[PDB]
Amino acid sequence: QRRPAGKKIPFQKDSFLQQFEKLAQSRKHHVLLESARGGRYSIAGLDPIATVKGKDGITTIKHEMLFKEGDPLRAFHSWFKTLETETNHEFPDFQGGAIGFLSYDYARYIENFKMLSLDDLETPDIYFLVFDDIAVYDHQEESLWLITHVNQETADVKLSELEQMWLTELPAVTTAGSFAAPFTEDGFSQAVEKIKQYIASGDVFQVNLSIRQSQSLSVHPYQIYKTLREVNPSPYMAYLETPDFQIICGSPELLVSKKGKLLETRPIAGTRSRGKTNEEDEALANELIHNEKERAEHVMLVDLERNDLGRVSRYGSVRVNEFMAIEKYSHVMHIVSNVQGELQDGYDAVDIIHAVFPGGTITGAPKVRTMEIIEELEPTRRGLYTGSIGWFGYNHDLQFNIVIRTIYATGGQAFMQSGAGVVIDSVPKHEYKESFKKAFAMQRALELSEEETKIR
Ligand SMILES: N[C@@H](Cc1c[nH]c2ccccc12)C(=O)O
Ligand SMILES: [Mg+2]
Repeated sequence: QRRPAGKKIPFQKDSFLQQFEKLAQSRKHHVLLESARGGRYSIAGLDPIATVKGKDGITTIKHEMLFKEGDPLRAFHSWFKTLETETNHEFPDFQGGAIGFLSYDYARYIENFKMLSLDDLETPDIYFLVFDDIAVYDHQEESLWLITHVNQETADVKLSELEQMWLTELPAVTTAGSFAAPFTEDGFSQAVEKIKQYIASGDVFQVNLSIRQSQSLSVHPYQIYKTLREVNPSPYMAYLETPDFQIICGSPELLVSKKGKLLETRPIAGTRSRGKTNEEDEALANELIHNEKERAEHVMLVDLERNDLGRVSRYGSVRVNEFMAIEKYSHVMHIVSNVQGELQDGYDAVDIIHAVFPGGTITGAPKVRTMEIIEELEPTRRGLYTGSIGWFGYNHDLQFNIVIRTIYATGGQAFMQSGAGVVIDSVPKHEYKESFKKAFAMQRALELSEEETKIR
């Protein structure tokens, strides 16, 4: 009977993140999910027991090498189910399993897509590193959980080996691809005009339209991640490294979580610079909350999320338990809603993803038509952008973010993507400036990291 076994040790955040970095430089495949500013857990994935890669109807699991045709997440889950475990309520939400991503283009197994946009990045549709051995930092308790899988004798030997690896002193740290043209300002602006025609003709109400920027990669991706983490920390940050791509994720948005039968999504209405006093934050938050246009856009997407959770929840169980609540941390304020449902029996991880992915807040309403319009207008596949990073538990819990504020590093480039909610009265130029301003945190992280390596 497979089960997690765990030991909790006192540990400081700085020590965890510093020891992670030094252990990680010897692992060709690794991942960090970090609560940089407002979450509870940071999860270190150093030594995978398996890697799962799904692209264009083929999944490979290297555990041995298994492969299967079809829906990659369905293939993953039929293998992953064999390693399932019972929850140990003493351990963190993540107590072992798969960490990685669903590409936006996993949506091509959920709905019928045309093949119009260029796949120039070659992003996997799904990519998971699977862990029997993990380290989970609890920010609340200042403890490190060391977790391994057994079946009591071999348990504590494995846990004492993990404890030694995390406590042993280590020294201080020390192929050009061919890519398509992103949108021009004119290209973007004409696609805005096309969306407005589709809204006027009743096809859609709102569409997230996005633009990709790229620059030469001259610094190690983990250096870029440390800069983004210092300047724009968020609760759903992630660093993922493989030999062929690296992910630098600064996301503050949850797509979906499952804790037992409880399903949760948290759509963000908008984000704002904090003031200097609480009275100033109240007034600056109220300006977003009291905006009738913004409120109505948000009500539309909350309703979309309810109909999404509705597809796998017990009828009449879907509720909005928080509506345009204020989430403050570091220099930033989020206006955010919380939608909940009770998972109906028979529905699994794959059914939940098909219901909620990709998120309503980075597509539009209604979602299926909106994705057809996005695929028709955008010159490139989104790949990881507005996909989801997260974890599937052996115990059938899960937690996925939305990939925004993210650098995808491949083939000598750093790719940055951002968008804007196009509505019936959108001004093309204003929506183009909005999407360009949203890439500022990534542009700055890259610029700060490069200048940092010039210091001699
Ligand atoms: N913030 C999450 C953990 C986490 C960090 N980064 C993530 C990225 C994706 C999913 C989860 C996470 C928590 O405290 O529970
Ligand atoms: Mg707008």
